[PDB]
Amino acid sequence: DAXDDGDGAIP
Ligand SMILES: *C(=O)/C=C/CCCCCCCCCC(C)C
Ligand SMILES: CC(C)=CCC/C(C)=C/COP(=O)(O)O
Ligand SMILES: [Ca+2]
Ligand SMILES: [Ca+2]
Repeated sequence: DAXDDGDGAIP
C-alpha cells in the first residue's frame, strides 16, 4: 500500500 490511506485510494 501507499499514501497512508490503506489499500487503493492514493497510491
Ligand atoms: C501495498 O499495496 C503493498 C503491496 C505489496 C506488493 C507490492 C508489489 C511488489 C511486486 C512488484 C513487481 C513489479 C513488476 C516486476 C514490474
Ligand atoms: C512506490 C510508489 C512509487 C508508489 C506505488 C507502489 C504501490 C505498491 C502501490 C499500491 O498502493 P495502493 O494500495 O495504495 O494503491
Ligand atoms: Ca495495496
Ligand atoms: Ca493507498
